[PDB]
Amino acid sequence: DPIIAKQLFSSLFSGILKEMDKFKTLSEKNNITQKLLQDFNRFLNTTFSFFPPFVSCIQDISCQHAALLSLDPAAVSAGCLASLQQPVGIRLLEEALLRPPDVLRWVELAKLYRSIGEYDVLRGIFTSEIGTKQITQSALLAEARSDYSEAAKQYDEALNKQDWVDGEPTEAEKDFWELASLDCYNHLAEWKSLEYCSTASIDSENPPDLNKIWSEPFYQETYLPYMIRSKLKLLLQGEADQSLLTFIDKAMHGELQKAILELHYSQELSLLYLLQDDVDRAKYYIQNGIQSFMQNYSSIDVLLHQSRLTKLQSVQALTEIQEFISFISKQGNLSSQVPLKRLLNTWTNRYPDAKMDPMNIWDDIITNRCFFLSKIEEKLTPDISSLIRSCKFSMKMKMIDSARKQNNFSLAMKLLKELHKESKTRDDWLVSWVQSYCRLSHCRSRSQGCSEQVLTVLKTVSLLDENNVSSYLSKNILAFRDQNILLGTTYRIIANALSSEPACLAEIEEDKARRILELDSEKVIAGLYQRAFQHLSEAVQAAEEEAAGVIDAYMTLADFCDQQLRKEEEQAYPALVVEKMLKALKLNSNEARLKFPRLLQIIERYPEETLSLMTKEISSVPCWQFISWISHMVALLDKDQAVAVQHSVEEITDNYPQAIVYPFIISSESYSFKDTSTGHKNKEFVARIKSKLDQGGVIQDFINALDQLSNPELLFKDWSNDVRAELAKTPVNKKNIEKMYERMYAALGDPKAPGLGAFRRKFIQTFGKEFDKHFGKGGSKLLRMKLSDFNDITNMLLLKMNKDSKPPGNLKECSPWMSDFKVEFLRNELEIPGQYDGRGKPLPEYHVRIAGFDERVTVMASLRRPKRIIIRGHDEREHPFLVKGGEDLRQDQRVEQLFQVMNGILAQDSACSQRALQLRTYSVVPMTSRLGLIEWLENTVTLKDLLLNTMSQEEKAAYLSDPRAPPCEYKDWLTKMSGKHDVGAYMLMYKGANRTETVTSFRKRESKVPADLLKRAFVRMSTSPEAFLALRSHFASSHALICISHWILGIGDRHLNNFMVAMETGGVIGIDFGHAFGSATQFLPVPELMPFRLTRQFINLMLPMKETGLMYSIMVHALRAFRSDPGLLTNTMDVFVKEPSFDWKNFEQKMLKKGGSWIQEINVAEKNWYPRQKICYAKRKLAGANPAVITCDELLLGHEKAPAFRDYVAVARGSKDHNIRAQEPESGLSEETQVKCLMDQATDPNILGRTWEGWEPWM
Repeated sequence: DPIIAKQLFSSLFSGILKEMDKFKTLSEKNNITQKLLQDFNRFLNTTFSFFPPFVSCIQDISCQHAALLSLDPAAVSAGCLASLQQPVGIRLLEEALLRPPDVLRWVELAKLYRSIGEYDVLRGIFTSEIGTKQITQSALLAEARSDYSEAAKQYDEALNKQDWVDGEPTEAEKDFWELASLDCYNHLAEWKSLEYCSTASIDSENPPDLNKIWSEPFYQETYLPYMIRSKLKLLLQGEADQSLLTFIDKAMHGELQKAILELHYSQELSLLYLLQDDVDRAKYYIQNGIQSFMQNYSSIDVLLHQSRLTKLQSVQALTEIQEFISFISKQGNLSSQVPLKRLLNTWTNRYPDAKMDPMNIWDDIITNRCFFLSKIEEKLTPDISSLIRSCKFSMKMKMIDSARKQNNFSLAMKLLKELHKESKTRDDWLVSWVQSYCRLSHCRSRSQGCSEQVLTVLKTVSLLDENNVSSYLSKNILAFRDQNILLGTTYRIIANALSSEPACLAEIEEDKARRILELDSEKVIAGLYQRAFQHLSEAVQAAEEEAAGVIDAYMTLADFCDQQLRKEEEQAYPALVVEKMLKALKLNSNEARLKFPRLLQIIERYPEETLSLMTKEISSVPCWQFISWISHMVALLDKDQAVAVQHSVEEITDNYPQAIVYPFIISSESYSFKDTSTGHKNKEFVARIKSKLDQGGVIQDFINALDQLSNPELLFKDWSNDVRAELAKTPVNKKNIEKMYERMYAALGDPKAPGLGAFRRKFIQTFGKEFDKHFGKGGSKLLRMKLSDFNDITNMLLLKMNKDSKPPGNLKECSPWMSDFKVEFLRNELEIPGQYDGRGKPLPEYHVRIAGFDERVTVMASLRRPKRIIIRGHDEREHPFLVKGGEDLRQDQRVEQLFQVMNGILAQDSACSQRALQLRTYSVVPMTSRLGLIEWLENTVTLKDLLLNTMSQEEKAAYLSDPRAPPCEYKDWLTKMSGKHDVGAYMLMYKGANRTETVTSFRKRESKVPADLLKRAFVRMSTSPEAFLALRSHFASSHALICISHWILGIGDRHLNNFMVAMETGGVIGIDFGHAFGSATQFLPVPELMPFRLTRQFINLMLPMKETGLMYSIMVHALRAFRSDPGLLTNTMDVFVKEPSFDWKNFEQKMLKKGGSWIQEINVAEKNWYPRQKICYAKRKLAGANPAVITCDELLLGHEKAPAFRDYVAVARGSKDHNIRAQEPESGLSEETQVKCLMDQATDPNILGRTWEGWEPWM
């Protein structure tokens, strides 16, 4: 076995070199390591058969020793690029670039990263702080998008330049320009500019190639593959030009020129000898190629994917060569065309996969097949001259349809202009031609600015409305649906283009303005919207004669009319949206399942008609597609338009009586119906479902038993604050105190009031048996007290009720209903919650039932002190859940539902699905008010505990027990800067230290922690350099995703225990959304001014690069996908304004008096003032806003009339000398500039030097 030989040799070598360091003192071992370094250089420079577990064998033992690290940047790259072992060479060069710029290694590392895609990391490489020119970054930007015709232009316009008055463009960068221009000419089909550029650098005046490539082994590893590839791919058609066969013949006389060919090529050789009309040598060469594929593919390592994919992507060309050899040899399949038709019918169904195979593979297979067909047309001499062209046309058009999807517009355009001379012969060819043209133009003009984006979609007008209907569009129906849905999008593009910069773009033309006018500054928009509406309506008037082919024709017209209505907000369109969306929701479609609050808002905003239209369409829909919006519908089951919701709530309550149970109790806690004729039907309907649910009370005892184990002090503080915020301000509210005292009367009253309604605790039977000598005075005077002045009498008893308590109950006998749960009868086993996640038929038989609880309940040491229970399933498996005492967990549910909408909109965007970006969520149920459950996560650990267990024993001891530690140094700095030990020092410190004091102390506090903690934690558990590059990249991508997604809905308090890392995949999980919109910079005493957490460890993980290559392009991609359609998240955000939670009402009174924002009307509560303001703030920062403008706006709304307020606005705005966020406009920003100033605000020592001490900004 080769692989265990590689692992045994690489273990034994390292073992001997690590054991020799006892004796053999320091003057001899230096010479030993120098000789070993020269031997390894000799191996890498003289090898010619790049065997993978030998090439990647010496680079694993060299990159671990400090003496062999300076090995050979020019041979390492050329070996790893050819043996496909690139994650070992990347780690070798990145360990060399640690420990004048090192432009050689900085160019070879870029050449290793460029070969496997990975254009994200190539932004933190090519800067001007390593002496590289600025023609490299501008040319890599045109290759990060598939635009290999401007980069191949401005590489040629940078090679032959002699001015260079900044320095000198060194020879390593010129080798990089030559290699990258070679690949950019390779990615197209220019087979003259790859031939001349490859045979015009070794000799002059028509080079012979005959021995010039075989000397000086740098001109052989680079200039030979492109020479033979360009010459062969030009040989496979056209004229003779006999100059490669003679080179092969005079090369094969040697030995090292004979075992370098036919070991690395074999396939170009087989094609070259098939070109010479002999099949016998090609048989030997293709058998050699098959054996070479097998011996190479069985040798590259196990956990090294995409090398296996790029090696497996050649088997179709190999076996098509073998099938042509086997077809042409026999005689029974060369007389009759019956085995020919089976070949032409099996060729047109064996394409490679579109969107997943690069265009060199498609070019290989298509040119091979046309060469084979041209040979078979002569060898099969006994209408047959048409059935091959009808195969070649439909083989090239699929290649075009895959070149369009990968943004190869410059490659697809020449294929269109070559497939045009013989397209007008028949009739069903032209429609596919013009539709490929029109889809190419619509895909191409998504990036141009204006006035040329108008011009290309104006050019694809005159051919879409050609004759084209000579019994074809009337007869066929797909060719009639597709031209209508294309001609709708053309006019939509024009009329949306002339509506941002209206006047000038209709003026910068000479005849195209008249051509647009034949289809004043408002007729040319309204008459084009009408022409869009006609061609989008025909696409469903003529497509109801037949899924996934009518869902697009529905949802196109639905989204166009919905955006037109949202533009009218600032005919029968609100009627036309609802039925065309519900007909596509009836068929299975996830893109219409998330557009439900748009319907439930258009019904509320347009109720004069279309409210009867929702009834007949919601009547016949399978009622498992609303289990996402059950909490969205049970809040509409209090107010008007409850019809067309009532039927679906009744159906779900009938046939799924476990999904809608728990969202019904929270809405039944507070309804307060009206007094009309409909207001009585609403009460009888809610009373019918209240009688129908709970099936005899198996749910209510579960909810009560999970209520009766929490600490009573939390509900005690709830009662105390609810009476203090209702009596001690003004006694005008009638019956409210005597109504809110009933819960205090029921629970924690006389010790039998819980004993008669529920089960007696083992802890309340000690608590209420002691708190009755203090409850006698309550039963005397506090029943009708109405004094409203004294609260110290409550203060002394709440301070005395925290001494003789024990919040551990120490077993599950503290709530003796689950310890004696003991199911024995079919009493509707109650199906452990948090299931029915969204879509599909739920299949409720596979769902886990509750069959008991454990005796070990534990307590988490947070503020509100939640508990954790271990509930056992019926199949004997534990489930950990987290019960919370008395907080309304509906904001957590709403933001996790928002995360579900977020990673539903991520998977539709094409650029993010290739990176596989998904937010990882978890389940939360608000059972009743002041009671919920949270799914505890297994196999994870907190980020702070990972960083606190990665250190050494001398590190944590001198980090926690040191007077100069960054914990104590920040406290001493705050004492010195202000004068006081408590809070208020944060107020006076803004009026204390200036800018150039905070930074100079922050670097001293920051450079006292170790700098390699995430790298140590990721190298302790990776076991391979091919896996380190996977784990660290996955960690960085997941953290970039949650950093950009915790800002749109503005989440604060991102401290060091809100991040969970999975110890089996290396990915970050964000939790604990207590502050969800801007409420850490608005209601906290000392504010927070950063948008997310990007501290020193997250940027020190990515050395020798920094956080501008990988943690930048992920944020650009995710935020561009969010700002693709901005309507979805703001439409989901209206459940806050429909049924507002208590957390948006306990501070609404605080903003009512001690706050700001008097520009808007404050007389209306929770319909226009609070949640409409949070929605308009998120809509502003989703339409493009400065991240320092939103912070000072939220700081003006909540922190005005402060002592240090202008200091707050001065800190969080910029400085115009260090910060890019001060040199930008306040609004109307762009995407990359917005994320640039966004990442500028996060890492700022003028911000991070002055924050709250528990956020820990130094680590």
